This record gives sequence, structure tokens and C-alpha cells, in this order.
Amino acid sequence: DADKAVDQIIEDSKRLHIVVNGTGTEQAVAEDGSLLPSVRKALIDNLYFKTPPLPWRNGGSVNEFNQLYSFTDVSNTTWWYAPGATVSNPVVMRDSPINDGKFKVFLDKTNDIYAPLNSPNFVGNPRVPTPAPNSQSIPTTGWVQSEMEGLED
Amino acid sequence: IALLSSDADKAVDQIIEDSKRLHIVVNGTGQAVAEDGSLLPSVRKALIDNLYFKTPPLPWRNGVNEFNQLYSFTTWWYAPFKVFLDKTNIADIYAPLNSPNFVGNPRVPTPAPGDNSQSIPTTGWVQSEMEGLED
Amino acid sequence: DADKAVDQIIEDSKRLHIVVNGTGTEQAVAEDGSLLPSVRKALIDNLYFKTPPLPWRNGGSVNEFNQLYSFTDGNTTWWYAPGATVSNPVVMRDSPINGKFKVFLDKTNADIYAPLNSPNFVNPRVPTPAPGDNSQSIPTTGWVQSEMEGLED
Amino acid sequence: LKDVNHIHPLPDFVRGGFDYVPSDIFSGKENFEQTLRILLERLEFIDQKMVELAELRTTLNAEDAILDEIGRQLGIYRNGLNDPEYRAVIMILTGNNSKSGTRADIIATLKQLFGEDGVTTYKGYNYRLDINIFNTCMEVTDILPEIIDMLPLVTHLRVVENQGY
Amino acid sequence: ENYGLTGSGFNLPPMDDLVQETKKTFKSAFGEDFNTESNSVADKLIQIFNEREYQLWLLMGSVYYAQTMQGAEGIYLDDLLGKRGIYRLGKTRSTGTVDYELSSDVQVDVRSIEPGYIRDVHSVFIDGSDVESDNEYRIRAATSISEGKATRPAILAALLNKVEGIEKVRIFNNNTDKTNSLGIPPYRFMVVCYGGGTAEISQVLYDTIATSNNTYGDTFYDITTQVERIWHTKAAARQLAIRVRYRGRPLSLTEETAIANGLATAVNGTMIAGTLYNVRLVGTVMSSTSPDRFTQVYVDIKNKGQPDSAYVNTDVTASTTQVLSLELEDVIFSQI
Amino acid sequence: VVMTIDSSVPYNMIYSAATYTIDTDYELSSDVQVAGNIVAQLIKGTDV
Repeated sequence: DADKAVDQIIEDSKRLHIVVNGTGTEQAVAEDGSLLPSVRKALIDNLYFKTPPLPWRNGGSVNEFNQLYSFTDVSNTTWWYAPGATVSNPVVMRDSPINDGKFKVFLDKTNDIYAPLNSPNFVGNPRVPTPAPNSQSIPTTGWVQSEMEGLED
Repeated sequence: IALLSSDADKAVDQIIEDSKRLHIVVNGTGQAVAEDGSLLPSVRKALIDNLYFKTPPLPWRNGVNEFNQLYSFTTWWYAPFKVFLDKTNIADIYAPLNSPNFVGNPRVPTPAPGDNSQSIPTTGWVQSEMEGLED
Repeated sequence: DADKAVDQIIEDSKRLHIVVNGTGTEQAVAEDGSLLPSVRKALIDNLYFKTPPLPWRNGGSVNEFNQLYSFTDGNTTWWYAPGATVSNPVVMRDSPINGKFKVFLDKTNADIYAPLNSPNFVNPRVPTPAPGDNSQSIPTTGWVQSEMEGLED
Repeated sequence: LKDVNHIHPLPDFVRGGFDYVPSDIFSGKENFEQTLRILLERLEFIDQKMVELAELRTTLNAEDAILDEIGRQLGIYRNGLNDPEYRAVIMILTGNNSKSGTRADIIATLKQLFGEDGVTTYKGYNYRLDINIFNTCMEVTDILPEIIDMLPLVTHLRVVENQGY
Repeated sequence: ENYGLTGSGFNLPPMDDLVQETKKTFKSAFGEDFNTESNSVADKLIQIFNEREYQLWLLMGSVYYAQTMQGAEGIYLDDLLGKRGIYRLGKTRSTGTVDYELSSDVQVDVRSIEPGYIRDVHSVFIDGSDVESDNEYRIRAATSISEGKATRPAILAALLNKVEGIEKVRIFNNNTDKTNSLGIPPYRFMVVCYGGGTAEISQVLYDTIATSNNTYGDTFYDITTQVERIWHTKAAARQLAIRVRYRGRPLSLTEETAIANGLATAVNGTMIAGTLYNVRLVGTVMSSTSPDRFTQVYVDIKNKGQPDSAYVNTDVTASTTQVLSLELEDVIFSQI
Repeated sequence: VVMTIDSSVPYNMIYSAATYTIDTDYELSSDVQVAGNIVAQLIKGTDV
């Protein structure tokens, strides 16, 4: 009757497999009917979901600690979040976060997509102005051929 | 027959401890220890120790004792001077490493003679290279 | 049958082990083509640190993946090394500008990435264009030789 | 209440010896402890391997690389046998030295190779004997030569193998 | 992990390595900037502890090697074969026929008084036998002993232990309905032996065969407890001769003795009605002496008295009632 | 001595003998060229 144990093992393996490899989000179902989150689902908490922040308001409240909000001053734009924001303790909204230390500003990480000045490793199709027919400037594919084009003769 | 399982436990237990660490990190309180002995703070703790700036900026005077208080001038500033909030984009001035379109006079360090690789040649390197075959 | 279920279990286990542990400068490989980041990534990946900056020191060795060290010359910049642990420390050399160290981002710092106009580089590389291209794309050192080769014969 | 076999890894070896620090004079200094721990923990590895040097040499768990040595002392050479059944033949031949080939006795030896219900034996009038197999876990042709040896000098034997009843 | 018993063998770490990781782990607890170079106080301390620890590995390796068959020497040899339930012999005494004394009372045999080695010639007896040395002790271990009965190994075991003067034995079985190729009547088995008595082996056989007298053979001898009889046969009946040809560096005189006597063991050990393989004979010569001494080798076999032209290199077998034997005045060495 | 080098260092680059010191009392024996002196290599993961 070890076939019975082998059975349960067989689909427990599959549940575990989907949980580990649950794409960005998968909801494995246990025998109790509860719902288990993929690893990448569990990783949303750090991921700090920067969708276009909900525009700043006066009134209303913030329920998610890691959600951002968009605010504009009389002059600049900033994104704000209240780490203390939680369910059963939402952060009441206010006129401006600059005196609402519940809220704090946030920045952007991605510089990543830009070539550093030191030994960058470009991809795709870089281009430059065809240099003078020289010395230190970067030549183009046509520039070289045009330079050599007169030489074959 | 299926008694290869004698190797499965060394993974099953290990994933048990890994799940335990996952749970403590995600659902911890204002830590976790990896097999390397280094610490992993739980989210509700990581939210505390990170860099927070003082939100009200101060007027500028070019006078200077804190790296965490902002100053205003006319733009926000701080002393690690370094500006904090200008109004200009970055993507408009800095070339992406993918499919850039440079303008003006780009320069690179001239490679060694005879290099046959993916490095970039210089106009004054190829032009030197031409004369060798000319002779 | 059942051996393949066990194989799934063991591969999932080693994947989960690497993901939970990771190295800060590391990302795991999922069964599908996607790659899974480690916790040491996700934390520093979005933004996280220990607030009180610490002075740089030539005789110091770092062992913590999330702390900022203030280098100075009074040009002060803050640095970190994701691949730093108690098990794998890293030595503060004379200057951080020389490996695992990375500088904290600022809207001034930028200031190390090549600007769109007339940038100076210090071993850049580009994909090799197809032979016979006359466009303004940038040729490689080999591409030049690959084309000069037809010339000689 | 206690195991007779005293060959076991010493329980909590590391914390012992540390118990011999006289009056906590050095405890909490984090400089002497590491030096002592680094040295003691080396003995941990050696202490652990002292067991396998004795545990693994038993015929039950001996791997093929050394099981041959055990068989060599007894004259049972590997020939073409593989590890899982090479263990079986070693047991069968050794057990034959205290046997008499009785009906009750024969059932006992076959019992170790096919579980509880995996084997049955019919008997015939004129020296005929039959062996039935239901749950074989190893290939039987290579084991067959021994199955003849532990039978009377004049047995007439048939062998039939099948899965299940 | 690569240290100790590993199935493929036993691995012993050298002195140098143990220091290397000990310093490495020791360095890990205090950083790179920690003097550990030669003659440093820290290094001196490390060496003392590792040397004391190293002996433990060496002791373990010696224990494992001491218990293997190849490394068995002296007393350690006695323990290993003792585990099998047999022990080396001691001072043995001579037996004669009508310094010495009578073995028992006589009326209308001979036993030596001295405890051992020993007045041993015709018309003025088993001499020697002081201590049973390891080489023959290993040989004597080749036998087997068991209390079983009615089974083929049991019959062989009992005969070699009880029947005096027995040297070889084999059994042929015909467990079918119709006479085999050897003419054995159906549902009967035959026992053939070399040496030994006739009215004693029957006694031994009676105590160990099943309660169904299935014996068959050339000669019979009745026994009683009810009366029945037991059958058996005797083979003897062959002596061989050998020649060897080789190319290379001549083998002096001592090696030929080492080669010659070694061959006599392999040929002699053959079973009753066995077969000799020319390849096996060659292998013995390559192993009874150090390799790298010959470029070619051949062996030729013929029966005693046959003409030299009768030498052959093909494999040879023996009839049912023949036993292969080899002696000296044989093994003609030669250089091609 | 041996040292690992980043993937990006070109083959033809040559180290100047008289512009380096290994440690407080060691220097290069002579000029060294990267090409022709590879002793070991490691390739992993990121490399169609």
C-alpha cells in the first residue's frame, strides 16, 4: 500500500515545483484548500511596486506601506510613501508631505541601461557622425570603406 | 525499488530550513541567519535602518553639520555639495548602452596594432593600418 | 514515473537554497529561461541600506552587503559591495574606484556615464556589423581586418 | 534501556571540554574561544569518521569497492554479479554451512530473498520439488546456481517466476 | 570529505595539507592581516597540534591495512583467520609402525615421545611438523567447514575433515529421469575420491547422506546399524610433463625454481576431471616473477615417457577417473 | 604568482615591469604579456 504514499508524493512534488517556478505569480492549491504563494509573489514586498504613483490628494488615506504617491509642489515633483501605513491603521492623507513625516520621499534606481565611461559593452546598433576623412575619432562603417575605396585602385 | 529516497531527505530537510528563513524574513519583526553566518533583516526591520532624509528643506546660505538635512536654493541640496532634486531628465543626456546615437566628437583609447577582436578601432588606427597593406 | 518527481524535488531544493542564500551579486536560474534574484539582491535591488555612513579606511575589510562607506579625497561619495559577507569579506583598498565596490547613486552621480555628446571612453566594445555595410554604424577592430582581408588578395 | 553497541558518535562532543574552562575566566572574551573552537572542531570530523571505518565495513552496508574484500576472504568471487545481488549470494552461501535442506529450512532461506508472501513451494511424490516466485526484486538467473546447492543430493527441481499471484 | 574509508579504498591526508586548511580556517576568523609565516609564534603552535592530530590518521590507516588479507602478518594474521573459526597448528608428533613409544596396547601402533621435530629411516614415520607457518596457514584456510548435511558442500566438507589421508574429492549429480551422458542411473549420484581408505569413508558418508541411499560407484562396502552398502570410486592415474620457451634475459637458476614450483601448485590444484588452460599457465609465469623479463612465452604439455614430438600447446583435460599431477625432473627451460 | 583578470582586459595588453610592486618587497621579474601565459580559465552562465 506504499502506492498510496507514492501517489500523494507525486502531486506534492508538482505543487512544490509550481511554487518554486510559479512564473511571476502562481497560486498553488493545497489539500486543505488554502492558497500558497509562489516565491516571486512573496518577493513583491521588496519589489516596492512603482506603478504610476496615485496622485497626491488631501483627504483619503494610504493603506499600503510600500505604495508610492505622486505629489507636486508650488514650483518640482516627488514620490512619497508612509512606511507605517497598514490595514487597520491607514495613514490619513494631508495637504503636503513636507510636514507629514509619516510620508517620505523616494528616488529612482535605474541609472543598468546606460553605458559607463569605462569600457562599456554596447549592444544593438550604435552610430556616430561620419568623421572627417580622423586620428582619434570613432570611424563609421562607411567612413572606413570610403577611406579604403580610393585605395583599391 | 524507489528507495533512492535515501538521497531525497538531504534536500527535503534543507528546503524546510529555507522555508523557515523565508517566513522569518518576510513576516519578521523590527532577523535571519544564512548558512554563511551573515544576517538578513526582515522587511519590517529593513524599513527602519534605511536612509531617511529630513523632509523640510532649509534655505541656502553657503555656510553644514548633517548629511541628512536638506537645503533649498534658487532646487534641493545636501552635504554628503550635491544637489538632490533638479528638474532635468537623465535619459536625455546620457547615452544608453543599447543602440546609442552619439553626436559631436566621440573618442576611444586607440587599441594595440593588429588586434582582431570586438573592440572599437580609432580613425587614427585604421589609417595607420592602411599603409601596411599599401606597401 | 516517480524518479522524475524526485528529480523535480531535488532541483527545486537546490534552486531554493541558492535563492534564499544568494550572494548579493547573484541571481538564480529558474527551470524556465527566467532567472531568479536572491534576497540579497531584492533588498539592495529596490533600495535599502544602514543609515549611518562609515568612513573609508585603507586597512579595513568589509563583510556586510548593505552598508554605506563614505570615501573622500572633500569629494565624498558613498560606496557598497553586494558580494561582501562574513564568510567572504572584502578589503578596503587605498581607493574604491579601482571592483566589488559600487558608488551610491545621486543626480550628480551620472557624472560617470558617457554623455550623448562627444564622450571620452577608457576597453569599449560593440557588436560586429555585417560585412559591406556602408552605414554610419560603428565597425569593430576585427571587422576592419575582416574587410581588409578581401583587399589583399 | 541502553544500547549494547557503544560505538557511536560522542553526543555533544564540542560543548564538552569547554566545560573544563575553570571559572568562566575566558568566557565572553571572543578571542580565546575561537582559537579553542577551531582546534576542537577538527577532532569532530575525525571522531565522526571513526564510526564509518567500523560501520561501513560490515557486510550489510559494505559498498562494492570493499565488499569484494569481504567476499575474497570467503572465496566468493564477484564474477559477473552486480552489487545488489552480490550481497545476496554472499549471505546465501554463508548461511548454507548450518543447513540440512528440510522443507521448513528451505522456506527460511528463500524468505530473505522474496519477502513474506513472495515465495511458495509445492512437493511431489518422486523427488519432485517446485519453487514459485511472486515478488522478485532481483534478476534470478545469476542467483539460480546457489538455489540448487542447498537442496538434497537427489532433488528434482522446477523454477517458475511471475509477478504477483 | 575525501578522507577515510570511501568504498574505492582508504585515503590518508599528508602532513602538509592538514596545516593548509587549519591555517585557512584559522585565518578566516581574524582576516588576512594575521602573521602566519615560518617561525612565527602562531605557526609554531599550529604545527604542534597538527602533528599530534596527524598520528590519529596514520593509526586509522594502519588498523584498516592490518585487517586486510594482503597486509596480514604474524599475530594479526592469526586473528583474521581466527575470525573464520580456525587456528594454526602446533608442535606435531610422528607416527610409526612396528625416543618413541607404543601408541596403544598390543596383543597376538607407534607414537613419538618427543613433542615435535624428529631414527626416521627404513630398516633401522612422519617427520618435521614443528610450527605451521603462515604460507601453508593461508593455504589451509582455503578449505571450508560447516555442520550441514545432505547437501553437496556438506558432503565435501565432512570428507576433507574426517577421512584420513584424503587429498581431493568431487561429486557428480544425475537428478533426472533418464541416464545421463556419464551412465549414472536415474535419481542417483556418484562420489569419486583420491586417496583415503575404503571402509572408513563409507562410515563417514553414512553419517552425512540423507535417509535414501542414492550412492553409485565402482566398489561397495556394507555397513549396519539393518544393513546397507555405499558406493565410491578412485581415480589417480595421471602424471604430466611440461616445457617452457621464452625470449630475453636468462633466468639464472634460482628463478627457474621459483617459476617451476609455482607452476606445480596451479596444475596440482586442478579439480578431478578438470581442464588446464594454456593461457592460465602463461599468466602464472608472468606473476611468479617480476614483470618485464620476457617478450614471448610458450608452454608445452605431454605425459611422462612420451616422445619429445608429442609436446602440444592446446588445452588438456582428464577423464572422469583421472587426476592431473606434476613433479620435478620436469619443466624444461629453454631460450628461443 | 598568478592573478585573475576581468573578462574585458584585451589579450595584447602588456604589463610594464617597472611600474608595479606585488607587496612591500616584491616586484615583477620582467615584462609580462597577457597572451601566451594563460594557466586556467572559468566560464559560467552568462555567455547566443
